[PDB]
Amino acid sequence: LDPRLGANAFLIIRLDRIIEKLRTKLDEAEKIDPEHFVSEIDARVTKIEGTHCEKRTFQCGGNEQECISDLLVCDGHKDCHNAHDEDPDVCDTSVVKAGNVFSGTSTWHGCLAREDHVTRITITASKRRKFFTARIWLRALVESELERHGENVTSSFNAKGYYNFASRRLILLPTDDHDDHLAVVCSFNRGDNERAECHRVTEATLHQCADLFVTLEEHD
Amino acid sequence: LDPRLGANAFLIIRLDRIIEKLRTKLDEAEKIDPEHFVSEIDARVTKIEGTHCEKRTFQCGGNEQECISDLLVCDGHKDCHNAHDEDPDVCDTSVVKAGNVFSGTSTWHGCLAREDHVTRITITASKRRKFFTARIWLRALVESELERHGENVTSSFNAKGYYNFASRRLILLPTDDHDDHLAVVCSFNRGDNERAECHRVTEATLHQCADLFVTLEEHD
Amino acid sequence: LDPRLGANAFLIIRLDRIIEKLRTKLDEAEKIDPEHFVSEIDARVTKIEGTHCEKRTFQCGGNEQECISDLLVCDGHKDCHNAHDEDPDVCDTSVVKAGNVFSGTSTWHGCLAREDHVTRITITASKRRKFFTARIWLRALVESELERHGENVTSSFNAKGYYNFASRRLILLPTDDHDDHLAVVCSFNRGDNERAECHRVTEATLHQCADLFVTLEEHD
Amino acid sequence: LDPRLGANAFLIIRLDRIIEKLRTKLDEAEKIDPEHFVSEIDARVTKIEGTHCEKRTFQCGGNEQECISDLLVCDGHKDCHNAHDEDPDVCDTSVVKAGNVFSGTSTWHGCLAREDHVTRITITASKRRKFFTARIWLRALVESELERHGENVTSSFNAKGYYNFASRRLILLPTDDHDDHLAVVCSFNRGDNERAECHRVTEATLHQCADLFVTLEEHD
Amino acid sequence: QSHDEIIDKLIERTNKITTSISHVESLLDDRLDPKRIRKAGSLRHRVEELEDPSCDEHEHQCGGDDPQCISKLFVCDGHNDCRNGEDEKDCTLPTKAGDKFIGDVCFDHCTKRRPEHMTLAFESSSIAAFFTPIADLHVHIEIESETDEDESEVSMPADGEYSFADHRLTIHPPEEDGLGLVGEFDGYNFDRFVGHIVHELSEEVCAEFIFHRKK
Amino acid sequence: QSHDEIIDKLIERTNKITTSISHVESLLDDRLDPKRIRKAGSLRHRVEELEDPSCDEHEHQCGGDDPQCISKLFVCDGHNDCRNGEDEKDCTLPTKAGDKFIGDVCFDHCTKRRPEHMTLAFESSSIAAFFTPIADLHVHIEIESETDEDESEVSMPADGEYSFADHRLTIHPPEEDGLGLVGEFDGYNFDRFVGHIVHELSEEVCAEFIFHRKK
Amino acid sequence: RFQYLVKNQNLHIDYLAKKLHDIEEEYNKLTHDVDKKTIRQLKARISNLEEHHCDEHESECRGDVPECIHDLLFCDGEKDCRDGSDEDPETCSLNITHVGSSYTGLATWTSCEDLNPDHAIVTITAAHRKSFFPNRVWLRATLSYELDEHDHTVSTTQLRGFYNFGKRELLLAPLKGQSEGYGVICDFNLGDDDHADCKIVVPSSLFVCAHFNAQRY
Amino acid sequence: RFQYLVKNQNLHIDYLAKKLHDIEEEYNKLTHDVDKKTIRQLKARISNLEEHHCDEHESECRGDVPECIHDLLFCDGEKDCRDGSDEDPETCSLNITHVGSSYTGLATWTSCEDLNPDHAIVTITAAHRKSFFPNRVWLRATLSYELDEHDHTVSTTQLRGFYNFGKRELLLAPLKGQSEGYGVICDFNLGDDDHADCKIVVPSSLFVCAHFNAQRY
Ligand SMILES: [Ca+2]
Ligand SMILES: [Ca+2]
Ligand SMILES: [Ca+2]
Ligand SMILES: [Ca+2]
Ligand SMILES: [Ca+2]
Ligand SMILES: [Ca+2]
Ligand SMILES: [Ca+2]
Ligand SMILES: [Ca+2]
Ligand SMILES: [Ca+2]
Ligand SMILES: [Ca+2]
Ligand SMILES: [Zn+2]
Ligand SMILES: [Zn+2]
Ligand SMILES: [Zn+2]
Ligand SMILES: [Zn+2]
Repeated sequence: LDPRLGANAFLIIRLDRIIEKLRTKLDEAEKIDPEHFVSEIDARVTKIEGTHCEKRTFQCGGNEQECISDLLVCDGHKDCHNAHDEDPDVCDTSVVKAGNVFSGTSTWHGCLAREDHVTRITITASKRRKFFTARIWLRALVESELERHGENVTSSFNAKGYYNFASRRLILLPTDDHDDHLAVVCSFNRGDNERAECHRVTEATLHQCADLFVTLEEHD
Repeated sequence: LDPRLGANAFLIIRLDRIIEKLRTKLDEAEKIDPEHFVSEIDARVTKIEGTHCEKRTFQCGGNEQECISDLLVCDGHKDCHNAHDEDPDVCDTSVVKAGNVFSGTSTWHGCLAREDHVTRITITASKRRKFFTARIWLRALVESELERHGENVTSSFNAKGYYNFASRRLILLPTDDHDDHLAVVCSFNRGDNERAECHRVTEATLHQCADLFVTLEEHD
Repeated sequence: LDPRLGANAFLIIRLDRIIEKLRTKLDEAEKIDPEHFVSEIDARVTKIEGTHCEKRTFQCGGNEQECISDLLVCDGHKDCHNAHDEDPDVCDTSVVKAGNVFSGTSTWHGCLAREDHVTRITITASKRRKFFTARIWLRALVESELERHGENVTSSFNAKGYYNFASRRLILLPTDDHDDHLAVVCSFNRGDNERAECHRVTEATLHQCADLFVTLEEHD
Repeated sequence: LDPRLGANAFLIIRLDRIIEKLRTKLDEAEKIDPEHFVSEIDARVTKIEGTHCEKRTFQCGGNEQECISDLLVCDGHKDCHNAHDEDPDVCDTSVVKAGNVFSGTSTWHGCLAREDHVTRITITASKRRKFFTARIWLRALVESELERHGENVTSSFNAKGYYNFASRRLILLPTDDHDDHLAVVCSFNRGDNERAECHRVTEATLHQCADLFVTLEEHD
Repeated sequence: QSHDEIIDKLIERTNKITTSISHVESLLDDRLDPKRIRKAGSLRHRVEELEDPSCDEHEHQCGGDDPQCISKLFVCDGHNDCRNGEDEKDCTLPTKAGDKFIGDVCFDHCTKRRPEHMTLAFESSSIAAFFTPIADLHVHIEIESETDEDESEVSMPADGEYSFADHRLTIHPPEEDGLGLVGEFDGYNFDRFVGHIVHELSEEVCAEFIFHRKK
Repeated sequence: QSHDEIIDKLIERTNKITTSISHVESLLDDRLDPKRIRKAGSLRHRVEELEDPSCDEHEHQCGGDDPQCISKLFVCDGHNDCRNGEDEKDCTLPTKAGDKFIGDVCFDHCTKRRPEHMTLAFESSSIAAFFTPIADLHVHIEIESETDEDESEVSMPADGEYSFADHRLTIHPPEEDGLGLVGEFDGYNFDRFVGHIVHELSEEVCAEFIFHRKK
Repeated sequence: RFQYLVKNQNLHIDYLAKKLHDIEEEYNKLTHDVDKKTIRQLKARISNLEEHHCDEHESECRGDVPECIHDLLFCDGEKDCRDGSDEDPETCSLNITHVGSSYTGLATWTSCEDLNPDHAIVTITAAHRKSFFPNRVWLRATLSYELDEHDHTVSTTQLRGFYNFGKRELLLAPLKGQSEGYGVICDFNLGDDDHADCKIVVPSSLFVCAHFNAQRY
Repeated sequence: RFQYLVKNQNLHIDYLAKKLHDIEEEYNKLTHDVDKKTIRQLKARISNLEEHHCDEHESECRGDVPECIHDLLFCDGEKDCRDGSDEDPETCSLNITHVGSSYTGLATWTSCEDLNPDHAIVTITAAHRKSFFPNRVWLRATLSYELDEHDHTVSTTQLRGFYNFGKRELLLAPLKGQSEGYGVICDFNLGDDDHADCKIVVPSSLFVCAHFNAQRY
């Protein structure tokens, strides 16, 4: 029956284009993530509401609310009633895994006559004292592709610092590079471990010289 | 290019019939097994040459030839210089695994006016004393589909006995079935665990009443 | 049946292109010879290991190792325990058969301001005293297509010398050509009789004036 | 050029039928042999002319005519001036090679009331004394498929005799078979070694009881 | 690169498999190689000869994994007498009209010529339509002798039969000297058989020749 | 038996040959098996390393049955400098962007972590259009350390080049401790290279790792 | 629009590839062919049970015709067998009598020493073949067998003797004057040049003191 | 009328068959592949000229990583090499120390006896491996070397010793109390288990009395 079978093909060829176009949609779908977006708003709002704990303290589960000193933030011993201060997701070492690279635009408004340029924070190394887990000590490389007299230049420096789970803060100070570089400071308050809000500051006053919103670079 | 591509098919359709016919050959090939046949001859001949060990003794590896009492045949302790008396393949419990069924024709020439009928030895159970491995004790069911006055009848009986690795002998005696049945005796001298040479005999003299060549029935 | 037979052709035409392309492969295959290459490495390495015999001596079979004076190298009388000093393959007269031609580039680094040119050693004649086989005496023609003041010139000369089986050395001295030509010296250490390593030298000191790697020219 | 080439075939197909029909002709041609026929006439006529030599003598080459006793017929020593009495073709042992079989119809006109039947002379063995070559001694089997009371019978007997080159006569006498069989006698006067003229006779008078023309049976 | 390079890729791949296919079809044919079968089966026979007789004196063994003895008078008779069928599936006559066999002597204590060779030509062969177990033959035994006092040639004719029962052709005595030939076939070969020359009456062996089919 | 059996005989024979054909095409492919080539050529190299240098310190050997030394600055430059052409026919960059190599330690007398492994990720690689003999690379040297007092991870980035001249990639010192990596390729392999960790200034070897391409 | 017929053709193929792999796979799960060196050993073992006409001091040609020629005639340079089998290399292989050759097995004594099955080792120490008398490869060897399986003492007697091409038998005896130990007879009628049926004898009467089936190495 | 197209098709084929045979023929007239046992010997010979870091009393793992572990640790049942190469069968093969094993070559003496190159034969007479100390395969062997190439006298000294898996070296010395003969060291670093670089030494100082490259059998 050459017709019903040779035509049942023009039917299949369709599914071929369909299945293909369908691939494109699954690609569009991965970009619009809900469970992620919602998290951005949660964090975005919690930032306004503000943890009900004093500076340098960790707020626990929205049900059994209670304050914990970040010296226990994530130390290995159940300190909160809900143990939220040891919940894996709070202490994902991956946020600042050695090799992670964060880029973004650094808009200056405080201590330098710089044109909106880009900064590239990249974690060099990361130790975690087995007898004091509450902190991830780390070294990193800060580069700044900015334009000066003439063409494209690169003002970079090596940094040392730490990551605090409690506040998801990453502090990077210059490795005594006597060239006077502004310590960078990032907070990963955005609902994920991919994006962070940073500022260049004076190690002393912590005065904010510039705003820098970084994003973790894709490895593909 | 409708021709070179639409014709490159009459080329593929060929491989389809080929690959299929090839399946049939792989089926014919499984029936003519060499490494198996050779083994049949080895055993067939060794049977003529005869183990150089006295009755009730186990001959070891053709290189470090030496005799061992079958009370050690396969007891768990290295008794032969080549340890051939513990070589896994010698003590494959599977030869007489419970559930194995052996059938074949029983030609009578000694103690019964029976017409060439078939016997069906099927292993019921099989214990193996953990403190005396040299023997597999077992129960089995012997059936004999033979024709008598009129139509097809079945003369069966329950048996108890043992399997001896050393001689690959399987002895099955009647479970005191006071109906006077001839104990069956099989030797798996054929190079494999599938076929065996049997004889019906009087438990006393072990005089041979009949010849019976069994084969393990396929489970498919 | 015009179809199954007229189509069984489009099947044969295939084998025609196949068989042809297959010819090309058999041509590629002749260029990549293994049993030959391996031999190159053997010799290449043995050259580093160095025969365990003093200069002017012949090393015998890797099993019954022993030294023989090259005055017996290949004299006709079994001198080594393994007789490897009479093994045909050691004394293949063909290495330096009259009419063989060897060409190659002569890079100079010692006694002449010559530009990398080519030399062409060609065996003129070859006698082998029936009462002293250990040596092939021979005459040959050495040509050197080199560029001088202006265009292509040719500096050639007639030579006389000998071939020693033991060391597979070919020594060619000038036939008293009072034009002062550097005696050439080749060793066929390469695992075959096709290629040889040569040097131009002063007949006195045997000091090496130049490196010359020759190859036997194909006769087709 | 599909036409001039696809038509140049209808031209070749012709040669195919031609070449084939030509095979049939080469078969017809082998049956009508001239150099053979002519020889039949020569011999046929020479038989009328009659050798110019007395009985028991051998006539030599038509050029140097001369008589030789058949005790030298073919003895190994040049006896005739033209040596025709040693000419290979005269003493072809093959005429009566062991294994040769001659059949033909035996018409009776002298010593038996037999219906025209067939006789089958077949040479059993053949010795040739190395110290007396002039004769081939031989044993043979004579069979006669004749019809008697009822159906087909076979009256056969073993014979012993000799072959004489000089006269190309083959004499076969009965091996004392006391059943009284007529000795057979054949002459190969026909220009070849294939056909012979025979007669059944009484060993005493050599009186002719029957005419028998035999032909060597083909071995295909 | 489109309707050109994507069409010659779905072709150079069709062959890249058509190879792997016939490659296996070869490895398979290698294990079914009939020449290997007989050669091995032949070996089996040699052994079957050393083992105690499988069946009585005048019975035919059907072999297989389940043996059955039937009368030799039943082998190749037209009736399926054996469960497995052996008695009827291998009934090919080896020495058939036209065929020639050359025998190489190796032990001769009786022949009149103590010859080096001995050709065996099969003239005719016919099987009785109602008794398939035996094929009757007519054979010429040729011989090339040569001494000092003479040089003889012989082609003695003799009757004989071939019994599919045991692949043994018996050639009745040619000469009235009570000497006959008895060659028993391998079972699987058929291009070589040991030929024993015996005294018909006694059945005494006194000459062995290895006969090869002259091909 | 006519237009049926004589047509299926000129077919079952077409295949009976199509087999013998591809059968050989196989035996041929077996001697051209590229995997065999490199594997053997690789062996050759090991030897070339034991032999006295074929060319001066800063020259490239073109090999073949007729050797020629040319400057390393000419290997893969775009100009045919060698008679045979070697200096230009093998210019494939092994460590190219995206590729990852895992090194197994086997002798470590200097690294700060004396690690068991050491991953080598190639971030970017670009060749200057006018100087083909050298390809510049950007690499991240990853390391998974773990002690009692802590557990560190590292991903130090470093610049480096690959010289087709001698298949040797030099990775400039990542940390300011004067320690750099120098891996020289087989010549024919490219899925495994010995990686020596050295003091750039001195060129002292103090750590050997066998790097395998993570595929 | 164009690949609509190709996208699947490559599939019909990607198909065959699998239906075949699932075959080549089911293939490997099948016993391979047996090394010719095995069949050889069978044809041997068997051929040894078959009846043989050659009378003592004679061995049969290796040809297709089982002709018997005297032992003193194998490998002497003159075609003595009908076909010349007594002179082809496969017969005159020195493979066995090669210097350093060593055969061992487990000696189980049945007549001349307490000793419980121990390892026997007959190894060839030197062997020459007189240019004019090839029939025999005169040689010297050593027979060693363990004494005390515990402290590993071991007896080592030196031997003299030859190797018979015909019988394919190694015949060694003690050198005469060294504690008068034992001799040894090894038959290599096992099919190849590496397996033999050795028996430690008493030189004097060749009476079997012990037997050990040996292998080479 | 019908075969007019077939009679030739079979010819076009009978053709290919020839154009192919004339190929398969030109094929055989080409050097075959080299036995892997050869390449192995090369990779060996070569690997022996290459530089090696393992200090005396240490041998390198057979793995892909040339790690060095102490000799006392090979084949002891515990994975000591990074990859376990010190414990894989290809390393702990007893193939060498098998009873009856015999290695011979042509001994050419350079320091302790008149003797002109003669045949040396070191053969294993017995060997056990203490259950709790696998690192060493203690053994006993015999060293025999021809004396007078003419009357065939031959020296046979008994030896004791072991085989080192690490160095892949056979180390034998005289039993102590038997004419104080020689010892022998054989390195099987030649690639396989059948070739070795033996040297007859003087037990006392392991000083090389003579050297002979040996093969097995
Ligand atoms: Ca805590
Ligand atoms: Ca036991
Ligand atoms: Ca010499
Ligand atoms: Ca005459
Ligand atoms: Ca039947
Ligand atoms: Ca260049
Ligand atoms: Ca001879
Ligand atoms: Ca005892
Ligand atoms: Ca270990
Ligand atoms: Ca000396
Ligand atoms: Zn900066
Ligand atoms: Zn019953
Ligand atoms: Zn010149
Ligand atoms: Zn008659």
